[PDB]
Amino acid sequence: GPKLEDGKVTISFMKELMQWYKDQKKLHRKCAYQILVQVKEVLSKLSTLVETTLKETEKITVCGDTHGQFYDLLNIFELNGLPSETNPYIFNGDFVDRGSFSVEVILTLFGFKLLYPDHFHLLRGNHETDNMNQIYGFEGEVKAKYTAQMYELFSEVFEWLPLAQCINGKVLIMHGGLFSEDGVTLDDIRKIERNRQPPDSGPMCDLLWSDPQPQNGRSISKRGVSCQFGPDVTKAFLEENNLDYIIRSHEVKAEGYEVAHGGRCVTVFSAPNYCDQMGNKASYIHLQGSDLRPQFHQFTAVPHPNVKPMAY
Ligand SMILES: O=C(O)c1nn[nH]c1-c1ccccc1
Ligand SMILES: [Mn+2]
Ligand SMILES: [Mn+2]
Repeated sequence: GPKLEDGKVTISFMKELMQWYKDQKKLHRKCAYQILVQVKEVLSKLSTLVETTLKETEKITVCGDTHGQFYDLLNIFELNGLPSETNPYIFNGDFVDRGSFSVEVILTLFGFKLLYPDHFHLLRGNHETDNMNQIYGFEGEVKAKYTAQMYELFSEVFEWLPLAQCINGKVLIMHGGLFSEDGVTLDDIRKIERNRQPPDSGPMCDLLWSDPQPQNGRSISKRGVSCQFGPDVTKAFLEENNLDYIIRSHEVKAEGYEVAHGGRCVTVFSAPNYCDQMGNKASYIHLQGSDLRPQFHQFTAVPHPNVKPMAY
């Protein structure tokens, strides 16, 4: 079984872990525990807004929702290469729920965050919250594989996940989207005290829950919290904060991505054939320091073991 080397994640352990998980085996509770406490410490020290500089020769890969589709997560790393200092990643929330290999996804992602803390980035989604985990399978999965106490620890680690990432002061990445009120700025995002369950309304809620709409202005959300926001909302926010565009995730898309609001609101979704039912393609994005324009890479689902969606 995979073991830490002097209580630390190594590239060797991560390879063993991914193979262990491919073969439907469980990471020992002590190792899971250690990954969680160590990554909690890493994440707790980060700003709510992660601000990353991408030099002219450097690239980054942005992935959207993964939703416990562990075998598709491995496929991303086979198509795009494993994470490293020279192949950095952002995973933009919704790692868990729906898919029945959520534990394997999230421990794999936290492992890589510990191995490459400055080059492997995790942003919180609305599915990294208690109400979602309780309904949509992650709580059950953690209780089935480990204990109720292990779940409380996951919840507490999720609370320290940052809420957005800004690349070169120009691309802003969040899970959900923009805001239900006008005049919200990067300063406000930086100052969100994020170690909690999201409020019923406010900036923290919007970052996890909001959705673009084609028509101008805002609308009440079909989801019951946050809002739908139009092209004029995006345009104004970006002009006021000196940004080029936003990358969001949150929603399933048939092509794995959507380019909305005149090129200014991009969706990226990385869970192909969502819940073994939707038949959508997935995508990941490349960005370069010399060119911040998104390059999309589409991909289709790979086989996984016979465990149905939402089993837990
Ligand atoms: O479940 C999903 O696909 C999802 N991804 N982001 N938000 C949701 C969601 C949350 C609550 C109810 C329905 C969908
Ligand atoms: Mn979501
Ligand atoms: Mn989602």
